[PDB]
This record gives sequence, C-alpha cells and structure tokens, in this order.
Amino acid sequence: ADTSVDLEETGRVLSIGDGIARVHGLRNVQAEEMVEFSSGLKGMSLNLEPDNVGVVVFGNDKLIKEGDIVKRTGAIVDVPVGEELLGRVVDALGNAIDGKGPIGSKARRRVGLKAPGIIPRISVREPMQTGIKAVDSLVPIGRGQRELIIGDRQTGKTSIAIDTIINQKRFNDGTDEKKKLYCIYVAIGQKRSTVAQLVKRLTDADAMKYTIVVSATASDAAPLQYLAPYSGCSMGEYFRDNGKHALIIYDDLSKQAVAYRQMSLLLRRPPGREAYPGDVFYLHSRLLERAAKMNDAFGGGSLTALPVIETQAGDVSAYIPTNVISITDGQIFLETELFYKGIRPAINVGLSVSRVGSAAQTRAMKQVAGTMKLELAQYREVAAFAQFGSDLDAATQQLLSRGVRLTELLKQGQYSPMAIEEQVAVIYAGVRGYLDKLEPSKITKFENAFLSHVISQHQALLSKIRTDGKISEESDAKLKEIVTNFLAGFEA
Amino acid sequence: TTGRIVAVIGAVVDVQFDEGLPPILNALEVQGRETRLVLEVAQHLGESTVRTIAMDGTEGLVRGQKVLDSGAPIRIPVGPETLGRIMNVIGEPIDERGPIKTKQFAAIHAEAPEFVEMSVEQEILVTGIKVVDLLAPYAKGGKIGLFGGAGVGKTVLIMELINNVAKAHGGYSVFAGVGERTREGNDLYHEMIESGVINLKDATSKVALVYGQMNEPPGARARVALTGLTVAEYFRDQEGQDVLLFIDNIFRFTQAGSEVSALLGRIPSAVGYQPTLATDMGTMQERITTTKKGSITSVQAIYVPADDLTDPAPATTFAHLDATTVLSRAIAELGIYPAVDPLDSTSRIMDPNIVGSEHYDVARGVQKILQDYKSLQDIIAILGMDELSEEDKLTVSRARKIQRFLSQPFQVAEVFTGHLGKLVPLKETIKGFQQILAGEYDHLPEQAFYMVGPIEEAVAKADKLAE
Amino acid sequence: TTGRIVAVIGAVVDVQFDEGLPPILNALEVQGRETRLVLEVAQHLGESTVRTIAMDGTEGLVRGQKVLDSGAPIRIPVGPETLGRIMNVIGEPIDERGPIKTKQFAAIHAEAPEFVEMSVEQEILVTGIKVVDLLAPYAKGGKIGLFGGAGVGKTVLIMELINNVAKAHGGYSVFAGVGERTREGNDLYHEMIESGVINLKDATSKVALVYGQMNEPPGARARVALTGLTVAEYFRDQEGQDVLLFIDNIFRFTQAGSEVSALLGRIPSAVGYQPTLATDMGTMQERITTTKKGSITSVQAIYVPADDLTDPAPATTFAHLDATTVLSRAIAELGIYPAVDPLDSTSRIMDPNIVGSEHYDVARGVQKILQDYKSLQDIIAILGMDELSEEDKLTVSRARKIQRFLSQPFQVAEVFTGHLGKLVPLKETIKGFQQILAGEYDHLPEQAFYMVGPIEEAVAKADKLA
Repeated sequence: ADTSVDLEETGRVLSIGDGIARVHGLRNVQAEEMVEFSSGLKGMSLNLEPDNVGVVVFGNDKLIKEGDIVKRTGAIVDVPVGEELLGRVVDALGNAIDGKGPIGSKARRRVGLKAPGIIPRISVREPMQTGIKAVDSLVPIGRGQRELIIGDRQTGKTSIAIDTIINQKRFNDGTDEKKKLYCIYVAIGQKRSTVAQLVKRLTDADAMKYTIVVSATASDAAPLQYLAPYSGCSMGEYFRDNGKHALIIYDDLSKQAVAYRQMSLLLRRPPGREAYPGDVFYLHSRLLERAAKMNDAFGGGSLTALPVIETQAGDVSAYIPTNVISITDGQIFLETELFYKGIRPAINVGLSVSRVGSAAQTRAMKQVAGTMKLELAQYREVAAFAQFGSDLDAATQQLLSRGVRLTELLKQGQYSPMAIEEQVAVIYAGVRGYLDKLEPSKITKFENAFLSHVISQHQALLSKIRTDGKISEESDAKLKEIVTNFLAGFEA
Repeated sequence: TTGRIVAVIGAVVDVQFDEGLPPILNALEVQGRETRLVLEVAQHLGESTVRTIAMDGTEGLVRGQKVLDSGAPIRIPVGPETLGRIMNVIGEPIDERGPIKTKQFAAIHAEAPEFVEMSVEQEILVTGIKVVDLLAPYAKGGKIGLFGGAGVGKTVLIMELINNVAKAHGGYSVFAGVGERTREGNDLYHEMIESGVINLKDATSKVALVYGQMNEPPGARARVALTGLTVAEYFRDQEGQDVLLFIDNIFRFTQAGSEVSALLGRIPSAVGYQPTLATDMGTMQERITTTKKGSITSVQAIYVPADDLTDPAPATTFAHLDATTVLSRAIAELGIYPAVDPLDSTSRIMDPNIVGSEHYDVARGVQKILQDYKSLQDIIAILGMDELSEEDKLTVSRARKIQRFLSQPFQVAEVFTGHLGKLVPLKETIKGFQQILAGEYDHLPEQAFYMVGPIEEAVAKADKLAE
Repeated sequence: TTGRIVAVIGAVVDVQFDEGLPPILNALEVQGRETRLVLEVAQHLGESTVRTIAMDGTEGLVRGQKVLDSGAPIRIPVGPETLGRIMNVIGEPIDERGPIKTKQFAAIHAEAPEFVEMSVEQEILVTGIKVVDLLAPYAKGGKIGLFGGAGVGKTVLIMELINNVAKAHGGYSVFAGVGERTREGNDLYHEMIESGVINLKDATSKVALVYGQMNEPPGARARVALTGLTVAEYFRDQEGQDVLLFIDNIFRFTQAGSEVSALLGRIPSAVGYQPTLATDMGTMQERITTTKKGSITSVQAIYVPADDLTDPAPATTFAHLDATTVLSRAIAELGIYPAVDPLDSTSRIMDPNIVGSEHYDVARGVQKILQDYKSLQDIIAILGMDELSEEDKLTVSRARKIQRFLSQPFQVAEVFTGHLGKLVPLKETIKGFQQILAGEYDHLPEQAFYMVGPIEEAVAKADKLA
C-alpha cells in the first residue's frame, strides 16, 4: 500500500505551459501556499479551482512535464529575513546570487503581510536625508514615508536612489543607532550587467555593508519579478518591527506591473484597463502601505519606500503613473527637458510634492527653505509670462532675479551627497539675497568656493548648526558675515 | 445553513450550500480562522453555488472549508456609542478601546429615501475659502464634490473644511475613509483628539470614524462607504440630527467594484469599468441625502483617473452633486492653492435669487475676466502683447491679480506653504474681488495678491514688497 | 519516441504521443517529407499531447502523420568551421558549400550567464561617426541598439559600423539576419567575400553568417536570433574570444512571436502582442552579453513600427542596452544623415569619469544648445526669426550649425550622398564641436558644415561657397 502519493497533499501536473502549471489533486493546499515540483522547482498556488490548482512557477517551466508530482509545503510563501542579508545579493526568494555562501538566516517572514493599521503608527517626524538639496529642501522625505521617483527613461531616477543609499554612511559609520538606516535595493526587470554595475559602485562607496540587494532581473520568470518587491519589503519590515530603520528602493514598479500583467493573463484572468489586471492599483497599494512609521509602543522603527515608475513622453497623467502617485506620500518628477537644459537633478519643482511637508525637516532647513517651494513655482510662471519683457515691474524683476539664482543652487552633481548643515549654508546664501547681484553663471563656482571655505575654516558654525539643528541668532549672524565678505573677495 | 468553499481566486470565493441557499447580499462567516472573515454573497451561479466577495484576505483558505450563512447582510453597531470610535467595514472597533455597546445594529445595505421624502431648502454654507464661497458656494444639507487627479488638493481641502466647519458644527460628523492612505486616518484621528472633537475619556465625542483603506482587498473597499454612510443615516433618521458626512475618496468604491468585476464574469464596459457602474453608484449615492427627517451635508472627495474628467467614474458622479469644486494640476502647478478651477466649479445656489446680485454679479464678473484672459493666453503667447488694446491689457492685468487673490494659505497646509492659514468671511471676499474688478488696485503688484487672506493683506504686502 | 500529428494551424502543430512525451523545447522531426521539418515543443496541453511550433512551412502535413522525438532541442554546428559559412535556423548550411564539419554541436536554448559571471569594465568603442562618438558613445563588450522606423538608416548604419569597426577587429564576428531582406544577406555575403572577411579558399574567414529572413514562416524568424546567438556564445566561452555580434533586425524576433502567439491560444496583451513579450525578449537578450570568460560587442537594429517608439516591442528593448542610437524620420527628411536624434540617444559611458570632462562638457554643451533651439521652434514656426532676441538668434545660428556638423558622409552611403565617405577621429569631434560652441565659426554659413568630416573641411567648404 504505497500511500506516499494520495491526492490530498500531492497532485500531478495536468498540463504546463508559459510558466503556469494546472496541477490535479492538491486537495488540501491553501490559496497562496508554496508547492514543490519533482524538479526541485518551487511554485505558488494562485487559483484554487473546483477541478485543478493554477500554480505559478518560480523558474523555468522547461523542467516540468504533464504527470509530474507536485507536493504541498504547508507553508504560505515566505523568505529569509534579518541582519544576515546585509551586504548580500539575493534573488526574489532569498537565495544568494553573489556566490559568497549561504545566508546565515534564523528568521523567516511571509512575503505578503498586510500593512500595520492605524493604531500601531505615529506621524512621520524624523528626516530621511537624501543628500540632495533639491529634494531635502523642496520635497522633504521623513522616515516611514513613501516618496515616488518618476520620469521617462534615462532622466536620472536611479541616481536619486543611489545618492540616497550612499548618503547614509554618515550616520551608519556613526555611533547613534537611531539615526542609522539600513537600505534595500530591489532590481526588477532590469539587466544583470546593470545590477552588477550597481552593486560595484555601492561596494566602491562602502555602502554594501548596510545594503541588501534583492535582484529579479530581465530573464527571471515573471513570478519572480512579481514577488521580488514583496520579498524585499519583508526583509525591510524585520528592521521596521525591531525599532531599527530601513529604506527600500523598488526599481522599478513598472516592470513589476508588466510581470504581474503577464502572470495574470497566462492564468486566463480577464485583462482590464490597458491590458493590466483590474487590480494593478491594489498590486502596488498593498506593497507601499507596508512602508510605515511605528509608534514607540511598537519599537519606533520604520520603513521608508522609494518606488520608481517610468513615464512615457513625460506624461505623468498616465493611468499607471497616477495610480502610484495616489498611493505614495509625494513624488519627485524628473523631466528630460530640464535635464538637457542643464538642470540636474531634472527635478520639476512645480509637479513634485511631499505630503509630509516640513515635519520631515530639521529646523535649520525649515528655516531656510520654508517658503522657497511656492516661490519657485510662482517664479516659473512669471518667467514664462515675460518670455517677452512685458513692461515688468520690480516685484517681478526681483522675483525673476531670485528665481534664477535659486535654481542654480539646487543644481547638483552625482555621488556627492551633502550634509544637512552644508545644504543650509548654501541655500542660506541664496534665499537671503546675498547672491542677487552675482551672475547666474557664477553661482555654481561660488558654491564650490564658499562651501570649501566654511568646511575647512568654519567647522565650528557647521558643527553648531548641525548640532543645535537650528540656526540661532548668532549663527545666523556669523553666517551673514562670512557670506557677504567672502562673496566680495570672491567677486574681486 | 453551512456551505463549503469550492473555489478561491483572489477576493472572489464560490461557496456550495447543500440545503438552504443564502440570499444575495447575505454575509457568510468562514469557519476556522484566527480572524473574522466575512464573504458577501454576490450571485447565484446555480447548482446551489453562490459567488461571493471576500471582506478580507483570502490567504490560507482551502477548498472544502466550512462557511455558515449568517442569515443577513453585513450589520453594524449604529447609534451614539459609535462617536469618538473607529470601525471596520464589518463594524468591529479597530481602535483597541473595546466593544462598541450599541442598543441596535443596522445592515449596511438599504433602499434610498423615496421621492416624497426629499427636501428643497437651500441655505448657503459659508466656508472661509475665497474661491469656493465666491464662485461655487456650498449649501447646508447639500451634496458637495471635490474633483481632482492625484495630488492636487482633494484631501487638504477636506481637511480645512473639517476645521472651518466641522469644528463649530453642532451635530454629529461621520468621516468614512474609503480606500485612502492609512497614514492619513492616523493623522486625522490624533488631530480630532488633540482638538477634542474626539474625547477618549467622556461622551463628548462629536465624530464617529469608519475606515477601509488602500491596504484592503477590493471587497472591503467596495463596502466601507456603505458602513460609513449607514452610521450617518442613523443620526439622520433615528435621532433627526444635522449630520456632516465626509468621504475620502468615493472613487475608491467604484474602483473596488471594477477590480473584482472580471472575476464576476462580466464583459467590461468602456474604459475597463464594470457595466453596472452607474447603477452601482446610483443605489449608493441616493442614500447620501438630506430628507425631511434629518439633514446630511456630504463632502465627497472624487479621484479623477489619468486626470481625465470624462473618465466614466468622475463623469458619472457629477449628476449626484449640488455643488462641485473641480481642482486642477494645471493650476496647482503654478503654485496657486487651493488649485480650484474657477471656470469648472459650480454650485446650484449660484443664483441671484439665493445669494444676492452683489454676490452674483461679482462671481460672474470674476469668471468673465478669467475666461476673457484664458482666450487671450494662447495668443499673446506667440503674437506678444504690444498689439493689444489698452482695454485688453488691463483685463490681462486684473485677471492675473484675481488669479492670485483666489489663492489662500490654508490653516492645515502651513507645513506646505510656510504661511499662516487665513479664513476669510463672505463679505471680505465679495468686497475684495469687487474692488479688484473695479480698478481700485491696478497700482499694486500681482505678487501682493498671492497667498494672502483679505484684501487688506494684499495692500500691506504691496508695501512690504515696495522694498 | 513516435507521436502523431493531431492538428495543424499555420505554424502550430499539435502532436500526440503514446509512450514518452517529449519535454518542452525538444525538437521533433516530422516523418514522410522531402525536406527536414523540425517542430519545437512549446507546451504540454495534457492528454499526452504537445503543442509545437514548426520551423518551416507546414503545408502538406496530414493529421495522423508520424513525428519523431529528436530527444533534444534544436542543436547546431558550433566551432571555427562555421566561420565564412551561411547557416539556417536549424543549423544546416545554405551556401551550397557542403556540410559544416564541426567537432561539437550546441543547442540554441541555453540559460543566461549568472550574476557572478557578469563584467563591469567600461571601455569606449570609437566608431568614427561624429554624432555617435560625441553624444552617445558605444563601449567595448557593451550592448548597442539602433532604433529606426522604416527606411531611416538602421542597416546603412550597421554596414558603416561593420566597415569602420568589424573590418579591423582582431577576433570574430557574427552577423545574424533576422526577418530582413534576402537580397541584403546576398549583398553582404558577396561583399564580405570581396573584402576578404569571408575567404572561400583558406580558413581565414572572420565572420559566421546565420539567416532566417522575411520569407520564412514565423517560427523560423522566432528562432534564428537564438541560432546566431549560440554561434557567438561558442566563441565567447569556449575560446574566450572577443566577439562582435550584428543582428538586423531584432524587432523581427518579437514580431514573429506575436505571429504565433494567438495560435498558441493566448489572450493577447496590449497592441495585440503576446503576454510573454518581455520575458521572451529577456531570456534571449540576457545571453547577448560580455562575461568574465569572453566579450561580446553587439549591435542590434531595432525596427520601430509606424514610427511609434511607445510600441511594446521597441519600448521594452531600451532597458537592455548600454548605448542607444535613436534614428528619426524628421531629421532624415531634413537631409541630415545619419538621422540620429541628438536629444534622444544615450550611453551609460557619457560619464565624466569615463570619457573625460572635456568630452563630457562638449557633449552636454551641444545638447543644451539643441534643447534650447528646440523650445524656440514653436514660435519660430509661426513668426520666423524676426521677433527673436539677438541672443536667441545666436543660439539658433549655432544650433543650426551644430545640427549640420552632426551629419556626415558614410563610405557605404557614397552612392547617395554624392560625397566621399569620412571617418572622424574622436579628438577631432570633441574639438570641432568645441569651437562651434565657442563662437569660433559664427562667421561661416550653415551650409559649410553640412556633409563634412573634420571641422577643417567645414572652413574650406565655406571658401568654396565663397
């Protein structure tokens, strides 16, 4: 009485094609449980139908044939979680892909867990410094916040994310454990050589130590690409639920949607708007709701997400683009026009927002950039309204004079994340009018000179602004003094 | 009755009953679960099998699992002991403060008030917001709609109205969060408390809350509005009070339905929507209403997919409103908040017979000039401004200043504008515009009119700018 | 194993087996035919039936016909004896020169190199083409893509590159003609013979040719890329060789996929394409890559349908390249060749730390002025230049001179330009563009810059224009 293959805990493949197995049997499987194929290939139980189980396959279905035995696992899909993963490159299921040995994982976590409710969280209040003036000054990001990076191909979306990961050494190399931020970088649909390029740079910046990289690339099965985000999320909640701080980049959520769309159509689920499943909003809401700030009652830890979405022809009104803009706590919109024009980052002031506002900003920063955002918005308008110097008054000549100078200061190169006090020093100079008489073309050069001066000579003012976290009345006076005088010697 | 689960595909679960088939709308409870899972019966497939929508996650369900017919549609705790509390789609407290000990329970599904139950009183409801008041006045007991694409101001606008109106309101308020951001229900709850609208120690709570956010399965999202609305109907009928209903965002109810629609076996209507969109919206919107028994003042946020106001959903909702505030990313983009579109916002009380001719002539006066300027915009763009008649370059002037005088620093967006929130009284509004239109400020600079409350601040700001 | 043909629809042949069902991807040989007809298994429909894709026309097949499991996937002759030979999807010679006598055979379906196998060295590959070199430089062992609507310059650009790069390359080359014109295969083969890269006398050929053109049934077009690809993989890993891989056109592989997809019975995705579009591009594109074992510099022409770059096919291809050359009908129609869109082409090497800041600053300099000209164009369009600012008119002058200086005569296009092909050295490009930017030629006329190599020739042309 060989009773190893009863149809309650095992089944047999009725048919297989395009990564979808229609398994017979599996009478006791649970929706969303993981199953195993004779070939050591894992799959996931998505459709539990009267006469069959629709199984999505986490790998090449070429090794699966009609008749194969499929075995339950009794477990709803999960993955390795914890500090062991830092500095490692894993696939969408947790397996290492840096051929640097097994992960020493002691904890596991379901990839699909609902986000903490109302009661367990507290308003986002601690800054999450990117290192990018434009961002940290105009569209501030706090911990527990979800801020979207969106724009066409090549407008610089990933860069924002890398600079951010790199900027975190400051605190991670420090003492304070509350200021530390562990990062997670999920590649989806991307190309292996690009990721390999990516993890190299991170290594060269001495950032891998605090980063985990979940990779679900271009040739990985649709279901791996699909899962990848939830997988990476779960690794971030480990830190979030243990009073630690995590930052996750979903690069990008566009390719995942495609994966979802594919997986979903191959299951024969009727296509919806634009060919995607009627629940693509849900696909991303469920995920991004998980980035959150827990109250002290739950460890005070947090998860901050920076999902990426690719627009086409800079059209942000597009259905997917708006679907995701309506989930996150703001967006950073990058335009190719601005980029080519010299404005890098190509952040579009007017169209980007932060729903957290200044609550995610240090007082030093709030002090200097409190009204700048709506000022630049109003500047872009009149700058357009006078692309014909229409008998323009002074209030608007002053508006155009600040607008241009401030625009130059928000410019920034790559890989050189600035420290908060450094940002405050340079914005200060502009916002206060000390630069209204310098020539726009000069501004970039001046900022390198000025910053040099204060960093070298004046670290007492930098350390105080940084420390007090505010701009006291004397600091504000020591600063006025430095800028005006250096400026003069500078314009000799 | 006891049925078994025969198929699970997402939020849709098919159940087979041996004897006694639960009627459509009935709620069934799945046996064997750490948490309460309710399934609403959606259809009778035949063969004593019903197709249902899950009110929560379907993970771990098994074919063959047991399901008991509860014998009635989802019923929730309704009454005064709901005030100051936070409820679920299915009526469970989610605030960790214990049971909700109501005398009665109500089914979230119910018929809308009959035609002979309608009321036609029309009283302006002043809000303190220049634009709304001036051009698209809200009406007490009326149906109000805030239309807007992602991130243009729907919620903040709902936030400042709670402050400028809900806060003084002598009556209850019900705020139903439908498919919106969890972070947001936590911001509001704690704000209600810090301002005593919610009292955790006594019975002075003047607001009940119901939530079915974006982290929920379609099913929950297709019903929270019902739960929310049901709580509100109680205070309207059984107590006869003046209710204030806030829903953010009702589009989510309709997106919820479109998300399971295909699994319900339906040919899609246009734009992907389900073929029953309008009727689904109708039987709901028709309950959100003032009657002779009580009064409801509903403020509903309405999402606009792809920013397209013609999208079957936003498009289908206009007919259910008495006043509409249409927000626009093109306005917002310029830094003009609130980003209301002055030429696409309307109110059923913008009638000389109701607000008066001074109110009316100003409003229309402001709209003509903004329209007049809209038309010229594209043209002076290319052909420039020299050739324009001094008569026409004055309307460009006044328009650009009005465009600004219409912005205002909200008290709930100081974190955004870096400006103290201003609330302007209806007469300060009418007058301010009357004067701009009258040529009484053609000397001050436009910028003086941007982000200010009353016209006097525009005059003061001119000086401050004077240098 | 012997199965029987149960159904036939175009290129989708369903075969039933009684004992021993072949795994997916296995090649079956249909029995009773004048020529070879290979069927590639695609899926197990259950009931001991397999749905397959024919590799040649299916006319004549009959239900109940016998089919034999080959026991493996399409396998093809791989090694140096393929050099100088023309071969089929299924690896048979089609150059009427006998059998390709190789030691080994490789199967066209392989997995992509692993993460740990990846490389990250970034070396610039100079081509002698001004626009490419200056603005979206290619890279050794990198992945290049030339996007182009019908008749814009994709093939001419591949030819010129074959000339300028392949010709003096130490190492092998593989040209894979996918879904294109047969005459072109013929034009190339004979040309290759002539310049001696193909030698029918000695073993000195440096090129292997694989073709599955516009006349083949969908399945052939759907697999030849894999076939050219495999040939290239052999030189890379089995000989640690530096390869060059040219494909015209990789869009055809995806199109082929869309042709059979309904037949495989799949609900279509957007624009009628197959729901498996991205993964199909993916497991294929991911083998076209440099690794620690060998280098593959690959240039792929990407046909853009109806000129729509938002088309699922081209749209999904951007993510696989390191450098892209987007060709434009609008530019072509102005007479600028190559019709490269300067504000739409990019290259992951356009980094100061790789091309040097001199290069990086001229490059961004040129784009900024063309971007600026681009915004003035709307107004220039109704009202011309009159109303323009003296300053604005100088950007316009410079932009129109930079735009013309980006064009250049290709040897390969001499019959059409009426001019002798030019190859400009990088430093000559960086320079010539500096000066233009710098106002050192604001006196010359635009026409002086049109169709020339080095700037020095632009000055001359100006004298001749007098």
